[PDB]
Order: sequence, then C-alpha cells, then structure tokens
Amino acid sequence: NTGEMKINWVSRYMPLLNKIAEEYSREKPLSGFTVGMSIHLEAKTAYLAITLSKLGAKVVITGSNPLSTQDDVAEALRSKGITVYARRTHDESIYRENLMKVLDERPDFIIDDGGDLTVISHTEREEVLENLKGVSEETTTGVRRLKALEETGKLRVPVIAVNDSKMKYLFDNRYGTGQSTWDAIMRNTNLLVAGKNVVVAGYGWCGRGIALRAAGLGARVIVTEVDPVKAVEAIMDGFTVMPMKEAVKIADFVITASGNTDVLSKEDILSLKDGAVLANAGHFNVEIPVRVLEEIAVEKFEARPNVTGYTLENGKTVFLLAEGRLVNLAAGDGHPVEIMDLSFALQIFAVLYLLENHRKMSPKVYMLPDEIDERVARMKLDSLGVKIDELTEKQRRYLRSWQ
Amino acid sequence: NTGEMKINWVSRYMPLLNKIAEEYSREKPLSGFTVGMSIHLEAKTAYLAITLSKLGAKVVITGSNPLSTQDDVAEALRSKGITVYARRTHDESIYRENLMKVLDERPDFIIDDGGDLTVISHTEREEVLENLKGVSEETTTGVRRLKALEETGKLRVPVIAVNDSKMKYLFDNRYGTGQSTWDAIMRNTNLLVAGKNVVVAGYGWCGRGIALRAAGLGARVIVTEVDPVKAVEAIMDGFTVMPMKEAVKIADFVITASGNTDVLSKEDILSLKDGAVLANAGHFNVEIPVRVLEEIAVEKFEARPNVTGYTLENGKTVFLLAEGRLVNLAAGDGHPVEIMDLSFALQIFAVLYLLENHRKMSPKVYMLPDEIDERVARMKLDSLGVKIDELTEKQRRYLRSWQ
Amino acid sequence: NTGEMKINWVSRYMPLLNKIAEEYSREKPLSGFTVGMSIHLEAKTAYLAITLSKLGAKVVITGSNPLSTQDDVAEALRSKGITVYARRTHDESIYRENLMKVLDERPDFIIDDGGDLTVISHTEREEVLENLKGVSEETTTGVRRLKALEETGKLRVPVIAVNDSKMKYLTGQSTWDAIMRNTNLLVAGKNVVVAGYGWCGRGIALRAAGLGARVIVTEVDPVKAVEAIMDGFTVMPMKEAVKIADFVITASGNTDVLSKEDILSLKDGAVLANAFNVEIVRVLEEIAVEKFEARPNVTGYTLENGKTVFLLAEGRLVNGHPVEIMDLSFALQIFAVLYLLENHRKMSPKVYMLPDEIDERVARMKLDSLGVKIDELTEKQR
Amino acid sequence: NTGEMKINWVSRYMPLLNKIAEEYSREKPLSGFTVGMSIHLEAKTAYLAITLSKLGAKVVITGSNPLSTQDDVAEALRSKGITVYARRTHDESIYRENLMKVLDERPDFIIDDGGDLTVISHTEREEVLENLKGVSEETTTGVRRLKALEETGKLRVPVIAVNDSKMKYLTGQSTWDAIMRNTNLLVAGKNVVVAGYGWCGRGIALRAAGLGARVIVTEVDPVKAVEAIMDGFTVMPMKEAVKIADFVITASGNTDVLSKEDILSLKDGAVLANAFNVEIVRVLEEIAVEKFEARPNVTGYTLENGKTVFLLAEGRLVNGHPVEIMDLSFALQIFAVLYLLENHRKMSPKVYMLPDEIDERVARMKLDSLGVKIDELTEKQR
Ligand SMILES: NC(=O)C1=CN([C@@H]2O[C@H](COP(=O)(O)OP(=O)(O)OC[C@H]3O[C@@H](n4cnc5c(N)ncnc54)[C@H](O)[C@@H]3O)[C@@H](O)[C@H]2O)C=CC1
Ligand SMILES: NC(=O)C1=CN([C@@H]2O[C@H](COP(=O)(O)OP(=O)(O)OC[C@H]3O[C@@H](n4cnc5c(N)ncnc54)[C@H](O)[C@@H]3O)[C@@H](O)[C@H]2O)C=CC1
Ligand SMILES: [Cl-]
Ligand SMILES: [Cl-]
Ligand SMILES: [Cl-]
Ligand SMILES: [Cl-]
Repeated sequence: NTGEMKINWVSRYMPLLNKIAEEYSREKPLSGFTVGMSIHLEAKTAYLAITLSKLGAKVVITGSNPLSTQDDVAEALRSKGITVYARRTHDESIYRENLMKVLDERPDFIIDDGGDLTVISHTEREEVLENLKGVSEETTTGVRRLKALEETGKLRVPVIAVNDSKMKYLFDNRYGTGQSTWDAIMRNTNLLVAGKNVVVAGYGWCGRGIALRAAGLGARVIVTEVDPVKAVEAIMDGFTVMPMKEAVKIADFVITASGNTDVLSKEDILSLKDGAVLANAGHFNVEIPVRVLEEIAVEKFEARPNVTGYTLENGKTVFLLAEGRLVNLAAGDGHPVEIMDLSFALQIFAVLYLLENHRKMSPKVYMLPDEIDERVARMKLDSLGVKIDELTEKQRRYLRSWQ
Repeated sequence: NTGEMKINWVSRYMPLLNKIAEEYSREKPLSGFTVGMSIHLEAKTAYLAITLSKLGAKVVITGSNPLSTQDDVAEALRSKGITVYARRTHDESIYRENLMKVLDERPDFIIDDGGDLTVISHTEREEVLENLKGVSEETTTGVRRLKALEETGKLRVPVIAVNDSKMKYLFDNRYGTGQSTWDAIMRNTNLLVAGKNVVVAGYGWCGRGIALRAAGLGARVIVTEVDPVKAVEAIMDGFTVMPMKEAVKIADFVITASGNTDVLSKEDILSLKDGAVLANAGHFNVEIPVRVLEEIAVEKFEARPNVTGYTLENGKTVFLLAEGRLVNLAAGDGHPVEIMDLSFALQIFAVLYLLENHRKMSPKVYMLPDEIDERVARMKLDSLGVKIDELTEKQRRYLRSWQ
Repeated sequence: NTGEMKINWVSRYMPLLNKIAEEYSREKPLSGFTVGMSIHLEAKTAYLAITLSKLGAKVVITGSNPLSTQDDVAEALRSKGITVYARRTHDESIYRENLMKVLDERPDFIIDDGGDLTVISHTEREEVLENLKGVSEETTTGVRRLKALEETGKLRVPVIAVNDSKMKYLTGQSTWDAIMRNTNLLVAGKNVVVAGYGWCGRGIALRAAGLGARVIVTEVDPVKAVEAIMDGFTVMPMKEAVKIADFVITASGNTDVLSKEDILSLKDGAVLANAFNVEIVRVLEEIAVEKFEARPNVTGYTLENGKTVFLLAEGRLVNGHPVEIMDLSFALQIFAVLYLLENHRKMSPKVYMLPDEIDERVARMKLDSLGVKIDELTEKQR
Repeated sequence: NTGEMKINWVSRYMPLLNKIAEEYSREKPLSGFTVGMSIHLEAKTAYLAITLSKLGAKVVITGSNPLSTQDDVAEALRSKGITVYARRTHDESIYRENLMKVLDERPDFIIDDGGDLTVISHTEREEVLENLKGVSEETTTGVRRLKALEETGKLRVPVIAVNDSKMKYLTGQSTWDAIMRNTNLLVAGKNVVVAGYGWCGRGIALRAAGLGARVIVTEVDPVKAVEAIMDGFTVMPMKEAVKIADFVITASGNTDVLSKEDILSLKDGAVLANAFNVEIVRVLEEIAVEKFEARPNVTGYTLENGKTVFLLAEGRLVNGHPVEIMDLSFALQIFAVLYLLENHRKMSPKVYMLPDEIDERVARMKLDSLGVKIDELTEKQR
C-alpha cells in the first residue's frame, strides 16, 4: 500500500538505523520499556519508531500533523504494532489530548518535540515521573524549555540535548531547513523570490539556512538579530543587518526563525508593504503574532490554500502562510533521508545511554555525550567503506606533552 | 620609511584596535605592567604591540622570523620604544635565546605563540612565575601544551585560550590560512595545483581551509584523519578520506595540518611518487619528519629557493618546502588585516580581563569569556554603523519560561 | 468565487500588466481587433487575456487543458466577456475543434502555442489569412515550426519570435533542485557521475561539487576530459564509474550512454536521471524483472541480479513559473502584439526576432516598478 | 650551475615536452631547419628551446628581457649549442637589433612574439621570406597584427594562431585573488561596487558575493540591470553607490566610469581597480593633492577633502603561468611548427586557426601522462 511504499523508500537510504537494527535487534535492549514520542509523522520518523520496536520497545506516538496527512503511514505503523495518534491534530486541543494519551502509557523514555511531553509531565501529569527514566530532545525550543524547568528547580529526570551534536555543523542547513522552507513558500504563493527583499528574523542554525537559500534563489537578504555575534556572522555572509522596524518597511517576505515570541509588533505590522508575505519557521506559532493580526485586522479572508489575508486599518493587506505555524514540514521533505538517519541514530543511542546510565545521572539537561557523536561517525564511515588512521603511541604521548 | 609605511597601511584597516586606543589610551590601564609577546613579526602584529603600548604597557617581543625579513618593521617599533628581538631567528637556538630575553624582563602578562614562553617559564625559568599574572594563547598547539601543563599539575598561572572564540567559525579559513598556504606553495614551486592530487593531513580549522582552497584551485583533494567526526565532515565537503599509507601512493602534494608529530612515517615516505612536494602548515617542524628525511636520504640538495630535494634509497626524489617549517607566514599575508584586527581585539580584552581578574582565577586554561566575544562583536557592529534589536521584557520572560 | 479569487491573487503580483493597463486602457489600441490565443489556461494566462481586453481586444482563447482543475478560471473569464473554449480538451480532436473555433472568429492577431493556430491558418483555414495581421510566438516548438514554414516559402504573415529576446533566461542549480525534490536524498558525501562535459554537464558537475558530492565525469572528447580534470573532477570510463555511482546524470546528448553491462554493475539503490528520450530506458525495460513506481517521479527497476535502480521522471529532462516571471513574459508578448498592430504593413511574411526596443522598454518598466534607478551614458561616453 | 638547476626543476614537471622528445628525438624532423624565436627568456621557455633542439632544430632566440635575472638560464642554453641574443634588452633599439640577428640566421620557422619577427621579415628584411616556411603565433597582439597583415594582401607565409585552440582557457576568481594579494584586505562584510554587468562584471559580482561581500552593481543597460537584480544584487546609480563603497571595480569597458564628484564622495580608504587605460586615473592625477606608493601595486591619492583613496596596479587590468600550463602551451606550439613543416607547401599565406587535430593530440597525451582513460563512441553512437 502507499504507506508501506513510503516507508520502503526511506528504509533503503537509512543505513545507520539499519545497522543499529542489525546490531541490537536480537538482544532487544528495550524489551519491557515503553518509548513515548512526539514527532511530525512521516515516513522518516516512522522508521525511527520501527527501529525502536525492532530493539524491543513498545512505541507510542503522537503526531503534530495539522496538515491532515500521512494517514497511510500511520496505518502502516499500526499494522506493525506501533500505537499512533495523529488525526485531527490541526486542532491544538486534540494534539494536547494525544500527548495526554502518550503519557497515559507511562513511558520509560521520551523522545520529545519541542519539550511538549516533558513539560506536560512536569506540570500536569506528575504521576508519570515515577516511571520516566530519561528524555531525548532534539530542538532548540525543547532544550530551552527543559533548561528553564532545570533553572527553576522543577526538572525531575535527566534530559539529553541531542542538538549539542558535533555533527549539527556537518551539513549545511540551506539544503535542509532552507530548501524545504522556500519550497513551501513557493508552493503556497507561486511568487518569485529572485529580486525580492527577504527578511529573516534570527540567524541561528535555522535562520542562516533560510537566509542562504533565499540568497541562492536571488533574493536580497536582510537579517534581524538580538545577538551581536550572530549579527556579525550575517554581515560576514554578505547580508544586511538592521532592526526589524526598518526591515519591515521594505520586506517582500518576512520569515521568523527565532524561537521567541512577538518578533513582529503591531507597529512593525502596520509598516509592512501592501502584499507582504509572512511565514514562521520556528517551533511555536507565536513568533508572528497571529492574535495581534486577528485583533487589528479590518477584514480576514482565505486568499488561497494555506494563505490568510489580513486587511489592516491602514488599507493594506498582508498575507500569512499556514496560520503562522511552522511552514516546511507538511510536505515531508524537511531534511534529506540520510541526514535524518544520522539524527535518529544519535537519538537512539541517546535513549540507550539513558537506559544504561539514568540511575547515575542528575535531573539536569546534559549535552550529547561525545562518545555518541564518535560512535555514530564511526558507523557512518564503516557504512561508506572508509578507513582512517589510528594514533601511534608516540603520537598519543606527544599530544599529552608540553613539547 | 618602508617600515612606517607597512604599519600605516594596516592601521587604516584596524578599526577595533583603533577604537580600543580611543577608549583606553588616556586611562592607560596597562601603565606599570610589562607584556611579553612571541609573534611572527610583521606590520599587523606590530600594530597589536603599538596598541598595547598606547594602553601604557611596556612591550617586549620575540619574533619567530626564520625568513630573515621585516627588519624595517622591527626598526619602526624600536623608534616607538617597543623592544623587539627578531633577527637571525632561523636559528632555533637564537629564537630560544630571544625568548629567554623576553623572560628576563619579568613580564606581568604573556601573549604567547604556541605556548613557547609559558612552557619555558614553567620548565626552565620558574623565577618569572612570581611576577607572571596571566597568559593569552591563540593557537591550538599552544592550548594543547598548556592544557598538558594543567593536567600534570604543573601550571601556575591562569591561561585564556582565545581560540575558543565564537568568532573562529565567523570567517572561512580557505581565504586565510588556505589562500596564504597555496600562495606560498605556488611561489616556492611554480607548479600547477589544478588537476593534481592534494593530500591534507588533519581536517580542523587549518586543514579544512587548506583543503577547500585546493579544491577551489581545481585539485582532487584527499583528507587524512584520526577523528571519525572530522573524517565525516571531509566526506560531506566532497573530499576523499583514506589512510595516509594509501594517500601517499598517489599524492602530488602532501600538506600536514595536524598539530601532531610524525604524520608521515619512513614507510609512507618511501611510497611517495618521484617529485612529490611536501609542506607543513602546523606550528612545529615535526609533522613532516625532517630528521627521518635527513637520515634515509642518499642525497640532499637545494632544488630552488625554499625547496629541499631528498633522493631516497628507492631512486626517487621528493621535495620539502621551507625545511618543514610552517609555510604561509613568510610573506606576511597569513590572514586579512580586518580578521587580525578582530583576533587582536579579543587578545587585548583577554589581557585586560586577566589584569582585572587574575587574583580570582585558578591556574587553569580557561575558554575565552563569552562577554569578550560579545564586546568585540558589538564594537564591530558599531564600527560598521549597524544597529540590531533588543529583547523586550516580555521576550526575556518568555525565554526563561517553559511555555 | 474561487476562479475570481485565483485571478485576484495573481493580479496583485503582476505589476507590468497592471502598468500596461494603466498606460493603454483609455487609448484602447486594440479596439476593433480580435486576438486569438492558444495557451495553457490558468489564473496567470487569464490575466494576460484580461489585460488584452482592457486594451480593447475581443479575446478568444483555446485552453490546452487535459484536467478540469482550472474550469473555475475559465468560467470567471467568460463572465468578463472573454470567449473561452477549454472544456473537455483531454481529447485530441476536441483541442483541434477548439482551435477551429478560435479561427472561426477571424482573428487579427494570434498568440500561438506550438504554432498550431498559425499552421492550421496556412493549410486548412486559408480564409483566416484575409484578416490575420500578425502572430506572436513564445514557444520553442512554435518558432521552429513557423521558421520551417518560412523556409518552404509558404508563410504569409509576419511572426515575432518573442523567445528571441535578450531576457530569454526566464541550470546545474535547477537540475539538483529537481533531483533533491523528487528523491529527498542527500547529495553531500555521495558519488555523482556526470556523463558529458559540455555546458550542461559542467554546470551539473560544478553544482554537485558545491553540494558536497565527489564528482566523476565521463567523456568521449579528450579536450573536454582535460577540462573536467582541471576543474578538480575524476575522469574514468563509464564502465568503471557505474561501480561506485550513487547518482548517474546523463548530460551528453548521445544515445545509449548506459549499456546493459553498465546497468548490471550499478549499486543497489543508484539513482539515474537525464539532464532525447534515448540517453539512459528501452534497455532498462528490456532487462528488468520488475518495474514499480517507488515515489512520485521515481520508477524502480529490479534487475536479474536482485538489485533495484531508480529512474527519475521516466528519463525525461529532470530540469511552470512564478507569477512575476509570467508577468515579464506577458509584457513582452503584449508589446509584440502592439508592435505588429503598429507595423505589420511594413513587415515581411517572415519570423522576426523580438525587436530590441521591446526588451529595453519592458526592462525599464520593471526597474521603474521596483523603484530602481540606473546610470545614463554621458556625451563623451557615447 | 644555477641556470642549469632552474632548467632541471622545470624539466621534472614538463611531461608533454618530455614525451615529445621521447617520440621524435631519434627521427629529428627538424634536422636541417632553423627555428627563430622571440620569447620571454626563463627556465620554462628555455625548455621549449631545448626540446626543439632535441628534435634537430638549430634554435636562435631573442629574449625580450628588461632585467638580467635570467642571464644564468641564457648562459645554460648557450652551453647546449642554442644561440641566445638576450643581454641588455632593456633598451628598445637592442631588442630590435637582436631580432635582426635572429633574422640574419634565415629561419625556416618562426615562433614569434607580438608578430615582431614576422612583420620585420615582411617590411625591412624581405630576403628572409625566401627561406621562411611558416610562423606560429601564440600572442593575442601577434595574431591581431598578422591578421591585419593578411587583410592588406601583404602576408607571404602561412601562420598558425596557436591561441585559437579549444584549450584556450590556459575570472571573477582571478580578479579577487589579485585584489586580496595586493591589499591583504577582507572582502567578507564589505560593500563592493561593480560597474558593468556583462560577462566580466557578472563574474566579479558573483565571486564577491561568494566571498561574503554585499554587492552593488551599476549599469547603463536596463536589461543588464534587471539581470543583476534577479541575481540578488542591489542596483543604483554610481553617484549613490560610491558613498558606501569599500571597493569599486570597473568591469564595464567605458571611459570615465568615475567622475570627479564621484571620487570626492568615496569613503576614506576606498579601493579602486579595473578588471582600457581610461575606465577610472587622469582625473585622479588632476584632483589629488598627494600621490604616494602605499604598498606594492597600490597607489594612494589624497584628495582636497582630506580623504585618501587607493588605486590598484595603476589602473591596469588587475586580473606568468605554472610549469604544467606552459608545458601544455609549448606542446601545442611544437606541434604547430611540425604541422607547418609537414604541410606548408599546401597552405595559403594566411592566418589559420590551430588545427583541431593538434588540440586533440595534446589533450590525449595529457590524459595519457595522468594515467586517465576515457570512453570511446560505439558504432551505433556515431
Ligand atoms: N522549521 C524547521 O525545520 C526547524 C525549526 N527549528 C526551530 O526554529 C527556532 C530557532 O532554532 P535554531 O536556529 O536552532 O535556534 P538558535 O537559538 O540557534 O537561533 C535562534 C536565533 O534567534 C535569535 N533571536 C532571538 N530572539 C530574536 C528576536 N526577537 N529577533 C531576532 N533574532 C532573535 C537568537 O539570538 C538566535 O541567534 C526554534 O524554535 C527551533 O525549535 C529549528 C530547526 C529546524
Ligand atoms: N599555518 C597557519 O597559519 C596556522 C597554523 N595552525 C596550527 O596548525 C595545527 C592544527 O591547527 P588547528 O586546525 O586549529 O587544529 P585542530 O585541532 O582543530 O585540528 C587538527 C586536526 O588534526 C587531526 N589529526 C591529529 N593527528 C593526526 C594524524 N596523525 N593524522 C591526521 N589527522 C590528524 C585531529 O584529529 C584534528 O582534527 C596546529 O599546529 C596549529 O597551531 C593553526 C591555524 C593557522
Ligand atoms: Cl532587490
Ligand atoms: Cl543555494
Ligand atoms: Cl586528478
Ligand atoms: Cl576557493
């Protein structure tokens, strides 16, 4: 069926996950443990779930899928004994309920998205903390929220921040996040990017990728920031940096990539050109203040699929993509297959590290242990047939000396 | 005179150092302190010394200049009251003696190159430790040697590793180290790089820059490594990775960029093609084993300026550039002026941080304090006239929350 | 109305057509003239039709349109007094009948597609030549056909090749964007084989290297092979290159760039693409024990050796434009029709290149709409 | 011997000339023939002379050589029986006398520089035409002059334009490499102004953007200005661009691309470069209160406003080759002389393009020396 075909495609090109299954599927180290997951459901993340199941885990998943798609992939997962709640998750109260359903299964380990399950676990479903042994979190927003639980002394389980990885810097995110973001914008609008002014708010991993891709498509790029180091980076990449209040005066597209709230103010929005297009690439739908748009608009209308027009008190109309939600995951090509294979390998090993070591770990956010980065790098090399050098004893002693 | 003209050129394009002088030259925070320095002497580093002097420091310098050049720059520094010992430093025992001369001045702060002054201070000139308040070290080799003093419990003063900087990743070192390395190789050999096999040993900051520039010049690049993460990086940049023993069989150029010893063995050297060219971009002259070359060669001859031919037992001749010493600093264009301005600003602030805080600091190697990176980034933005955004209170509270 | 909302969206982002309406909709230079059109019917082309109408033209359109998806746009054009013959055009004989219906209206000017209206006008409906004053042709196939018509001595009206324009660039980048979209696979750290090192192959190879691929080039011309080596690529025979290829891209314009032995040497999961319907397919179809659709635009062929290989886009060129790009194209086409209006009596029955003055006028209008100012040459200059 | 060591170095890295010696030094096709040459005398060109000699030629050379730095190479050639007239060639009349001395030897074939030997042969030393059988010309100025000689009807011997070769590419990259070398300044994070957006300007602009510069383009042609915008650059008038420029690069092939008012608007420390002796200089010389040499290849001009601006390479094209590149060039030139040897009786007194067979032979030899194998077309192909 179509769901099995989507999974079969990705399985061909996930050599690390396939090697992990080869290495551990007989031993079944996760037998008798439940792994709860919050993911965007699609064939790649389905393969992560499948690999966890091959390792013996009971896997229970909620999908953030406001797109109303990948049902075929959900049905394929059900046929393999994996529990998936992803339908109707455009409605936030349904996504929330589906998280509650994952927590009803009393997971031993959580692979979280944006920290959603873990935060609920510490705020409203504290009975799950008895059984919860560890959390793996991959996103910046997630790490931020979990670090805040830590700093306020509310965190109760060890968390591994997998976005630590030495291998984030490995790939250029212009062909991951940048490419998938511009593909989505181009599909929703059919507008030219070349020769346009594109404003990117935030110049971290996500924003830089979006900015570089926009420049590759021939746009004039303007970057906004609050961190002076990041602003200097953007300048040294050839971009213009200025405050948002000035940038909005000339923007054709404004893309938020900050992980922050209210990156446009009311006054910024009233400065936009007639026909400006706004989109969000951050985790939550508050970067572009949709509630402010809805409050100040004289008229609201659906201009085309996935595009909301807001006509302002000043007579101008601005357009919001995807209700200000994350724009680039709907089509299921957020990142290349082999990049997700790498990321998922790191997450599987993070879960196995927590299985082995959680009793020894404090309720703190840890950086990804270096041994995991090295393990996965070595497995990648082996899968490519690449051999490297080994230090001699003379060399080891040289490197530990002050000669 | 020519020395003043060289300094006048760089002073025009060092806005951070000029701003630092504007900010601090009246207050003279370094009045009554001696700063000892080991540098490659040229107009840029001369300007660092000049700026320290404007801040009140007595500045005493040794130049690693086996090149036998920049005398005019040394004479210009002398005319401004700065003490410079750089002549005849091709002879290692003279470079050593010049280090001893710097330590005779009992420096309060050291700006070191490769840790040379600091290591001598801990091993042979321990009387200088009474007055020594802090060390700033910029190179990887330096940090390694000082960390080894720390790990063995021999370090006695605080050290700031300025190569920590958030801003190392700012510039692409293919147009710093990579460009200056290939310029030197091209000048010494007059050989084509395009369509050649180039082997780079080590894929850190230095090696990656060298590899990318070689690829930009049209060479087929092969990378050797001992760190699996770095090897995966090289593969993801489009290069071939294999063990040195295989790479040497096809190499036209072998460039060492490891910070290690004996990156070629005798057996590797006997595998090289007739006419292979070898060069070192690492700090010390032991990466390419010159003593092994000298020991196993049937004949040795100067083939052209800066190029030594070694004819081996196998009948083949290989060529070594610059006696296996660092190849790219002789021409004084190692890095662009404005990049050195940034680096030197970080080093000046590191010295001022040590002045203010050394009594509170342990005898350990510290990462560059984050406040210094941010200070210098802000100064860079201000010098370019760039303004950025400031977080609102709502935003600050959002970022400290788990919502 | 959904048709009207589609047209309203594109009208917001078609500044050249909007400025053309502003400049000419009171003069109405095309009042009393009929413009016949064959075009793919959708909101953008609808806006070209609307703009011609604002200029006074009676517009009569055939839509080559094998799906009903743009029938709401058709219906919106009909409500504006534009005549649209588009429904049921998935059948070949109905497309032709709709072309006949356009010609029944005795157009003064034709905006053609593949030269279909013009060729019928010269062969089967010669009475239309009485009133036909000029033809604008933007399609490559169309300009080819009308040029061939000229060379037989049978062309009877002036034609403007709008695609022969200094702004013709409506690459390696396009090819890899398409490959990545259709496969969702990583290019970095892969072995990419490019067959052929002319302008196209070289661009594909350079872009692949910039994406982090290790690139191998195959060639038959030693001069081109040396060029590939000097660009930093490995050159070797295809028989060797296929043993390590993750992607094989034929850019060579030869037949049978892969033999049966080459295909049986491919790695399991290799991806094949053309960037002719003969470079790589008949060979694949002949040797494959199973053919299946793996993904949209990706066909799997499982071979006698148990391995499976993947062909992109059934072997067609793997490398349909944004609103503002169509705006630019449509402005050149409107001005070409106006040039024919003004000048057809002085023009020969031949295919003319787009007059350079039209390129410069549209470029200037584009700059004006962007708020851009440029320099002007001084007397001494020039 | 230092001359001999220089020649020994280059002989190690000239595999095409070494293979040519291997193939022809026993046949000695040039025995009984004199080859006259005007060339810049250094170890690489010495090796061309040596190789011609191994093929049997009596070689007689003039060195256009305004310094004595390569007199050791000259002396080494003299020890091998090659006749060298190079000393004191910093004086113009001595260079000419040395050319006269080459022609005194009644060359059968000339390898010319700027066409100097050939033009003298046709104007003042017509007796040489009795024995002169062919001319090889690799220089652009030379091919221009000999082509002009043909068009007057006064050319009397066959000439091969070796530079009209499919391997002619002996860019934006060259320009910025030169700028960086001569200034040691950062390009990233700077405002770069590029005047002109033809092939050259576009390459300079694209490379600058890839180095991290913010690029501004100035133009007078609206079509080119739109192209620059669609590439992601800012377009504005030069009068505005100069107010923020860190670098201004004229790539436009116009006169006076900068006025006096433009120059007085430059930032203190702006860097100017041409990539004609008239784009930017006379204006600078006229307005400057002080001129000084700031660095090698960099002139400072201090203006009436107190600011100083910097001109690279006195306004000459800011954008002399590796050993293996000269090897390739010399192989084409040797084969051109051999082609003239074999075929001059069948050739007209005109300038011929390099025969394509010579391109293909040298490319094949280059591939062979690298150990590279390529494909070959099948019958069906094709
Ligand atoms: N759409 C996707 O596929 C992805 C989404 N994300 C999400 O995107 C967001 C950013 O992620 P990362 O780039 O990894 O974060 P990051 O922390 O590396 O970068 C965010 C940047 O935004 C800046 N910033 C914060 N507030 C700002 C403001 N008011 N104006 C301008 N700049 C501001 C920060 O200084 C920082 O440099 C997070 O919400 C993350 O979860 C991240 C990666 C992929
Ligand atoms: N020439 C110049 O201008 C510069 C010189 N340096 C010097 O270059 C050296 C390297 O510096 P960085 O790149 O910052 O160091 P790094 O530590 O970032 O990178 C060195 C790399 O070499 C690898 N390596 C170590 N031993 C190896 C071996 N036997 N074979 C292959 N790879 C091996 C390590 O795994 C590491 O990835 C140091 O000596 C440093 O002081 C650094 C920057 C500029
Ligand atoms: Cl723009
Ligand atoms: Cl891109
Ligand atoms: Cl090669
Ligand atoms: Cl490069």
